[PDB]
Amino acid sequence: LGGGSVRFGPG
Repeated sequence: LGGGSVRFGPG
């Protein structure tokens, strides 16, 4: 889940 609880580099 990009842009969720944890910032995701893939997204």
